[PDB]
Amino acid sequence: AERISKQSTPFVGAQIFIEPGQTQEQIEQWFKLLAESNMTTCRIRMFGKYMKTPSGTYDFTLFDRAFKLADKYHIKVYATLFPDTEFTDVGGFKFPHSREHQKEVEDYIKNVVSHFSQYKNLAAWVLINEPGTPNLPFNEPFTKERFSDWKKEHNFSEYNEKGYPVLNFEKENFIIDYHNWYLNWLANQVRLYDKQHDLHVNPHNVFKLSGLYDFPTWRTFLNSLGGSAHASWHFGYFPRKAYTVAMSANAELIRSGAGELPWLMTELQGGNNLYSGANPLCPTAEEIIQWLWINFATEAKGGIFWSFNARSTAAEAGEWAMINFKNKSSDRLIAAATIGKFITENVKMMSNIKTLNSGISILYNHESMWVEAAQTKLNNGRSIGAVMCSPLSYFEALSETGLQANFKEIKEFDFSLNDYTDQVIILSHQIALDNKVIKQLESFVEKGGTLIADGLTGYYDYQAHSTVVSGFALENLFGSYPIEYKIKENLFSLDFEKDNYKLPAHLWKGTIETSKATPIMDKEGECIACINQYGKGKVFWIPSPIALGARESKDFSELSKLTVSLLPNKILNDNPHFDKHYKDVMMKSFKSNGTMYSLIINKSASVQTVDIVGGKGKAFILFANKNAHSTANKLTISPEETVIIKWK
Amino acid sequence: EVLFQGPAERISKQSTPFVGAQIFIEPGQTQEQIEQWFKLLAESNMTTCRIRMFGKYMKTPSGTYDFTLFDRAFKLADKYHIKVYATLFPDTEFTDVGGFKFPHSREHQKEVEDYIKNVVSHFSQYKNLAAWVLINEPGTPNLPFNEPFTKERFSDWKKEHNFSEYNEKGYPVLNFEKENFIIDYHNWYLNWLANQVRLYDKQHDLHVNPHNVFKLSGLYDFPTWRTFLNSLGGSAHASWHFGYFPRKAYTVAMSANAELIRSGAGELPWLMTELQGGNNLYSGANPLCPTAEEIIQWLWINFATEAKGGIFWSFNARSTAAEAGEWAMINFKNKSSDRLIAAATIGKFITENVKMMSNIKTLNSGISILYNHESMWVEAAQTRGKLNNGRSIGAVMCSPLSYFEALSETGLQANFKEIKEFDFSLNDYTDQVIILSHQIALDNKVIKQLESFVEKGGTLIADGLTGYYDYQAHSTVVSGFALENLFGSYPIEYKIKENLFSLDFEKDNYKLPAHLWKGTIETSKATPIMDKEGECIACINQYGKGKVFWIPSPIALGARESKDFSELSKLTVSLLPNKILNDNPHFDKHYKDVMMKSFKSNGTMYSLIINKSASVQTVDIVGGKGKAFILFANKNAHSTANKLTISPEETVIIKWK
Amino acid sequence: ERISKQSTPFVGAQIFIEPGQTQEQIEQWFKLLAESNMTTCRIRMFGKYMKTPSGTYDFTLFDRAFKLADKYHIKVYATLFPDTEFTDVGGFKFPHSREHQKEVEDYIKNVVSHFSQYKNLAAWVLINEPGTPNLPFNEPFTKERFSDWKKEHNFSEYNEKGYPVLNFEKENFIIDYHNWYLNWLANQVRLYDKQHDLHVNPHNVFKLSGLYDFPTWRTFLNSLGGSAHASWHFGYFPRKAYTVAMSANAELIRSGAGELPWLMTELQGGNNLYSGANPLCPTAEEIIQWLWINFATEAKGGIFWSFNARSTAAEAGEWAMINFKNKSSDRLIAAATIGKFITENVKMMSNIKTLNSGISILYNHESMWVEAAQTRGKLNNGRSIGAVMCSPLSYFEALSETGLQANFKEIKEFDFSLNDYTDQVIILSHQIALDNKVIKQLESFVEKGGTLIADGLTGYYDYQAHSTVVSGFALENLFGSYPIEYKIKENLFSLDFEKDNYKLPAHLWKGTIETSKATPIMDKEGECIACINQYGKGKVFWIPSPIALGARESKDFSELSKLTVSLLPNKILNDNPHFDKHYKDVMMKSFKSNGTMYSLIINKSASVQTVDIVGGKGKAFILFANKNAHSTANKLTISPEETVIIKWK
Ligand SMILES: *[C@H]1O[C@H](CO)[C@@H](O)[C@H](O)[C@@H]1F
Ligand SMILES: *[C@H]1O[C@H](CO)[C@@H](O)[C@H](O)[C@@H]1F
Ligand SMILES: *[C@H]1O[C@H](CO)[C@@H](O)[C@H](O)[C@@H]1F
Ligand SMILES: [Cl-]
Ligand SMILES: [Cl-]
Ligand SMILES: [Cl-]
Repeated sequence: AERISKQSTPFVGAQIFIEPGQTQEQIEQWFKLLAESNMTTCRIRMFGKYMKTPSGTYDFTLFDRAFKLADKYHIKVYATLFPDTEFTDVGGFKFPHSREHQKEVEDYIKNVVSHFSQYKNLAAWVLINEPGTPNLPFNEPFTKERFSDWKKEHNFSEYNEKGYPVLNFEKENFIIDYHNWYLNWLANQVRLYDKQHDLHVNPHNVFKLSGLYDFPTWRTFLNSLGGSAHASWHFGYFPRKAYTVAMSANAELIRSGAGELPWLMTELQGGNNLYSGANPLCPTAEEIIQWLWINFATEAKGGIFWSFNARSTAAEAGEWAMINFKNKSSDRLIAAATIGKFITENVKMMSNIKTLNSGISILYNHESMWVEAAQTKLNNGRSIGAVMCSPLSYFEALSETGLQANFKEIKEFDFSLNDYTDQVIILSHQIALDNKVIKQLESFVEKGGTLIADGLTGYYDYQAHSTVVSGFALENLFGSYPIEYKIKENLFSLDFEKDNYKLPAHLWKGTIETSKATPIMDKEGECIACINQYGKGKVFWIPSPIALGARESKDFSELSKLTVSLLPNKILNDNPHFDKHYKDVMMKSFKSNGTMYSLIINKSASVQTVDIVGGKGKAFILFANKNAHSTANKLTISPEETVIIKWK
Repeated sequence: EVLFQGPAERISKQSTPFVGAQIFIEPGQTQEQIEQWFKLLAESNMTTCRIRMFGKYMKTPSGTYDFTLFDRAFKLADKYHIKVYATLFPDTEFTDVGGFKFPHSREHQKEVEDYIKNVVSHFSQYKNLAAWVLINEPGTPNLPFNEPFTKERFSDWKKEHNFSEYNEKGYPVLNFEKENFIIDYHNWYLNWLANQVRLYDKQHDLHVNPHNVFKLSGLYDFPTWRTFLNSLGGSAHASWHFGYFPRKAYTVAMSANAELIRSGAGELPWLMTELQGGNNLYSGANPLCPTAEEIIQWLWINFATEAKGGIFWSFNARSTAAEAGEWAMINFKNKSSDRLIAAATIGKFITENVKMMSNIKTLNSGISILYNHESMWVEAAQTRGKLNNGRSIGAVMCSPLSYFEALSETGLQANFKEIKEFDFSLNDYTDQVIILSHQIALDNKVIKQLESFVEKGGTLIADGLTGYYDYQAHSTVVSGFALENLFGSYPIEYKIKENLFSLDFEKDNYKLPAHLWKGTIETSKATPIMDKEGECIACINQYGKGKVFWIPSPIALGARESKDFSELSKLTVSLLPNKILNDNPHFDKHYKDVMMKSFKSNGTMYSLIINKSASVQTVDIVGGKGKAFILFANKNAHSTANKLTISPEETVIIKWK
Repeated sequence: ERISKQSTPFVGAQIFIEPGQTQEQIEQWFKLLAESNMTTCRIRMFGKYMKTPSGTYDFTLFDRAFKLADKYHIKVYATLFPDTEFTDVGGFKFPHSREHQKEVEDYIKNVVSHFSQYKNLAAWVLINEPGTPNLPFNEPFTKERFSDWKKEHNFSEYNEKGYPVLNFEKENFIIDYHNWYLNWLANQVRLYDKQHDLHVNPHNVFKLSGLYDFPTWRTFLNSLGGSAHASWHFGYFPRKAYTVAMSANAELIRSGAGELPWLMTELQGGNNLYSGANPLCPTAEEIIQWLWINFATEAKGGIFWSFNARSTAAEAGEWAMINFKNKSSDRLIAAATIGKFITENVKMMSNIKTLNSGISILYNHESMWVEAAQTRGKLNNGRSIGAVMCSPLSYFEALSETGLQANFKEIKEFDFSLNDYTDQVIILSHQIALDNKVIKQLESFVEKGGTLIADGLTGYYDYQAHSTVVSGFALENLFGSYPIEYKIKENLFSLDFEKDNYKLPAHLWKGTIETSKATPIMDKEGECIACINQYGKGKVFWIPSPIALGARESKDFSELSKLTVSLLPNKILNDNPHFDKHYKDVMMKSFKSNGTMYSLIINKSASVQTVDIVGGKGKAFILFANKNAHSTANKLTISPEETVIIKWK
């Protein structure tokens, strides 16, 4: 069996939804049209409920029929392990209920994997669909016992080294280790019966659930990392006109989690919300093309849509499907097919995509989210999600300048190199940093790194103890000390001395006293920011939330201008970007075998002319779904259009 | 039925209608206050009261019953020739405003048995007793599945009912065990109360007042209730039950609430047991003090819809805690508010026109707006309990209510019926119309009935997600569309849009407001209708002698969300059989915030007209026969030919000569 | 020294002591506190930070703080605060169990025996922020105490006349349980220390006043405290009226205190980051406003929470008057100007007495209890919890914008036993519950010359939620009239009087009446909406529409001000300094010290205002002004956010 690699040819595919009641004729209609739509791959939920007989023995007939029809039309299968559960459980249970239930799951895996491993068209086991839940069942006897056990193996003091009170976040650290444990245990159960096939898993709702996910530990037992990125469930932090930015960030976040492993998007929205979804929609054809290009330009090795055909009963009946109710192509499948086709006509290019790293990394950490949950309310600086919305705003501001940026958990960043010249780290409202990471940040800047920090970055440590109160742990690196935070309106202006910038800011104004660092003053004569030279590199610190400020004002233009002014000149010379900020336009570049490309998407209401500067060579338009044209390096791109430029 | 009836009134479809009010009896009241109430009730041309027979105010420490407090009230009613609707109301907490809806326990069921034995044995002996109300406001949004009696009755119910997790074809299903149990449990307890009363009194009418009917209709099997009731009641409180409407459309609300009870009643007569008589202070969801104009509107709408009475809550007020000095028609000196003076003008009109008011029959246009329990049950499962709109609880009722409103503003009667209350057994349905507006659940059995109805000449109008699911929440739209035969077409996609969008038709530049979802179809036998974008959005199928119009976008919820039913009125009129518009009086065109409904009495035709607009309106009435003569008008309306000039808030009855 | 109504007032602040802090940091705090003209601190005596594994007490951490306070001549309010979870910010309000009650006995014995020995100890705070909306009826100690309470109290389900009743067992138990536990704490302290003042700080008083029997508390306290935090307690007001809020909060505690002196134990000293319901950072201008409003209302001190901040979790680096380098914020520099003014005017500031206009705005527990039962717990407005307090607070605001003092009292804190009430005024604004006993006291008050103003649903119910309006109006005698109807209307409507003199905003309900002895007042629509009754030497004005809630909802108190002034005895307007007319967002309140009269004026508007002060005697001289106010004759020109003290010569 073919193992996936960073050189595999990317695929477009879709969920094939198998339940009892379906006829051989309907199932074949689906696989035939899937193959005709230039799709290579399906995913199939291996429902234990539809394989278990009254007596307890397994009947594989319903799924044999589907696997055999996939094989006939040369379609390879991602098979999701999905034990018996309530019919009304849409997404599946995330952990065993009990020791008795764990044994039902052991028996389920033995039966399913032993049988279905024999099909030559099996491409992967999905160990579990959508691992992680906001609310873990601490009520249930299995989780209660595993948390009790976990606490006895971990010693915690109620005070720190200096004698101050601390929080230890026993619950949050247990939850990380419990996810690590059960996914590793599922991988091991599969490996008892099949060592030949790729192990995959699709983390979801990542801008809220990232605090459950230790992606570096997962790399030890996975072959590839998946994701669900549903416009209707996961992008609540954005308007629809910025789902481009949402999909870009979601992709960057999984890519970072994947590390040395290849990644793909296991779940994209293929169809209409009727009664389902939190932010319901029907993706436009234009949106299908945007989502596929953003994923592939971000190194994705596939895009699987949920779903090809629809469920028939209760939750989500006749929703999410790419085919209409006569089993023919919606404009969404016609659009997905144009991308399948582009791939088979440009195999060498699409098989070898590497993101063009600007060298900008936007870092988030679990501990900032844990501390925020303890200090806060659901809306905003004083609510759950500011610690993610803040980095997402820098991310958006850089997208509207046409620059790539990574989006990583801080443990996924490599702090071991000897040189970080022309590398940039943005810590936007990462309210919790400990001594160990401050040393890594000290090392990074010393060796040439640029560090940009805003909002309440470093206010607390990993124990929710504030060094701002006891003795500021970042005084050395920042070359300055915080004085006050004063709360203001939801939205206020930081007006810099000599009219250099008027910056939107959210909720709190910070004042500092500089020691080694160069002060920056506002028109009111207060010190609001500084630049510290620290070894070969530099630090820009502005302890007002200017990122949440741009988000709340719905204008990222001033955050874009400031951030560009702080970037090493090498980033702007070597990477294609926009001559200035463009509201609701995105660009992201990539390489394949030494050739550079640029993805451009216009999400504005009007035709835009973007001046692309930096990079090398003449823009040739390789892909454009609404007849964009270029004069020199000025691209004229229509609303909702996706453009790939090949630089010659 | 006549030896068993003896001297007691059997109410009938020929009974003389009454106006009446709740007389609120609690300890502390004096003989002088109680008499003041009954005296003024009689002087206000009211013939009837209702009295909550509080077990709490009759039970003694020892357990024996003391009837003194209620004897005093019944005797004073009899003195002023006032007949009593007596509500069975066992002992409960003082703070329990509406009363418990089911027994708590087997022990509690026996307290209720003993309560009924004592109260009915005693009070059946008064000659002025007109009716037993078996229970006040049967049904609750939230049933007590916690309590041991309900838990045991649901357990028992499930053991007597076998359900498969799959249908005939092999597909997964929901069975709605909870919802079907709740129907059968209401049927059971009301029937059991009726049987307890019948052990001791076979002479008097059994009555019950279902409430909040636009939300609670999925608890109510009215056809089964007919087996043990003599009349069907209702509560229709402007402050509790009309949340789906603004105040200026409480006319439409009261009209639909009346049509809904009338349909439930079938061969039984009905009356409105509970109307709002007075002011909300701290109580009510949408608080108000009814205007005099509103009291007259509500009474005429009910009588014109075959009601045999209107009982106001309340004549006098409660004195302590919940609703103290609220709801009363008398002021705090025990004299007439403008609300009682208004109610009295209607009592008087009745006693001066007895033959006419005793024989009212609604003039059926032949238009029937049908709802079903199962559409409400499936909606509750799909929306998972959101509360605002297509994607929330109540779209399945608001959609039919929009058609109903649009027909009211055209001056046409329409029935409002649960699908099981419609008669599908006739051989001819020429010039009959069925509207299925967003009835999202239809099974095979009912599709056959609809096929039969259209075949034999019926017109079927369907919009929104009608027929998307079956009674098991399985969607035939996905597996094989069960309505393909009747509609002569198949659905293609639903695409969600804004809260409010426009359906722009290919021809005549013509525009429908629509809510939430755009539906597209492929026609086989039916004639397609296309939009400007070249997609098929509606069709007309000729099926036997009758026709089907299908438009799977919600155009009814579309009119409701846009607060304009003018285009829904014009479209619906254009689909109607010509016979309906020739034989029934209606408006020459749509009139915003005006309502008309016609009725007959012994071969003479009448029309009720109410202006809820801000300005004097001149309505041209066409259809029917003869000269409009103004029989009733509370603000000096005049008519030149068939053009009525009617003032804001005015109620007019026209007699056709 | 024991506190008295002649004690010199102090400015002070919480000193927050927890493990981890160094001797050098603690000293920096006390040194700067002394340099900021502050004489006093409060210290939470955390049981958690004194208990050893073995169970014995180690006093080291607090010895260090007490000794450093003594070095800088700073006296200590010591809050009893037994062992509790680190995450419990405000502390438990009652013992969890009989076993827990014994841990608290042992805690008090150890802490009081030890710390009573320091010469700089000024007071024991028996418990921080007594009172909780929701009591732990779950927990075995409270369950047993409520069971016991019910067995000692017999209630009938009916009244004397035979009518059903509510008895409010829960609400009356809660009063008696607060009385009991605070008295029990006072007695435990007195086993070991009879030499030091006992203090307690009630909080969120506009919501929690129904938990507080202040007259009973006087029996065992030496002084009454209060928390009045802008970020937690002033939800019924916008920020531009926190002046009015602090004024009413002060009047409410002063009234509770009676013959006892009072002080504000907890004021907001600093910034909300993640904490607070209505978050802010007090301006320097706001610090000065709050201190002057409290002292002008007889406060003997203002203690800010906090001098220095907590370091971990809840409120870490929040609330502090010092910045993160341990130097003065503009808030501490402002507080210091007031400490300094005191030490330079000791005779004046030591003897402040409020100048009683004679206007008393009365609220009662029972109106709040009945409202909670009738609204069934809606939270927005006449049909929601808080109307019974918002209504009196609106009269209070309207009188503030006229420059008149008013008392704000629970009805049991008003003295009904005098023989003369000439030129005294009582306002009952939407006090929906009055019993026969209090109606007799009101009858007596008016007979003997009192003016009674009543609006909204005053007297609609009795203390058992029985409505005499329905059964036989208990206020017919005093009002000389009977209610006819209440009709619900819009949120906001206009009562337009027959005479073209008053158009009054009104909320929710229109009341109509029939007059017998009283003189009717008609509206343009011909309905009787109000009356004046002459009753003995005094008068009653009744208008049963809510005109106070009406002003609040319309954000205009100008018409309520003009009407109320027109009803006042001439003597109040001649003897008390007030404004020539209503001024939106300006407040004045006068006070005396040893026969000299003063006036506090605060401008909360966006612009310079010129207020004509009339009434009183003599020449306005500016004694205090933080933004160069001037007066020409009796016309004060006062800048936005400015606080002015006038000395009348
Ligand atoms: C991902 O999301 C889709 C859309 O709700 C689900 O149907 C699948 O179960 C999976 F959970
Ligand atoms: C109908 O509604 C009235 C008015 O609220 C209630 O008071 C009665 O109990 C009856 F339920
Ligand atoms: C008064 O207020 C402060 C601020 O929230 C609290 O920290 C203290 O515990 C006291 F409750
Ligand atoms: Cl799956
Ligand atoms: Cl009743
Ligand atoms: Cl304290």
